[PDB]
Amino acid sequence: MGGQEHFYMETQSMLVVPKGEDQEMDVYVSTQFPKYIQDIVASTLKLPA
Amino acid sequence: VEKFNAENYWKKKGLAMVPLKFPVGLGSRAAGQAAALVHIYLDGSVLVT
Repeated sequence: MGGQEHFYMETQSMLVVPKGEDQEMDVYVSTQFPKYIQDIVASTLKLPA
Repeated sequence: VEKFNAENYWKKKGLAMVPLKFPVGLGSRAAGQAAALVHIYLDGSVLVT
């Protein structure tokens, strides 16, 4: 049995905006799991959640 | 200061002390209500507003 592409009509899309204070980050992303985006972004930036 | 004013005609010193009772209150209970929102994230960090 072969695989399958999701073929969501909207491709992967995101906008990452730094606030300019206290290394705050706002992440606008087409995702199913905002908590996970928060974890991996904070970890990559060495920041608290 | 009284000694200085007895010895100077075109220059005068002055001195005064006033007391303070500033009461604090808004006139109604509803006018003093307040609210907050606190999150604890799974890394232990906290967001308060």
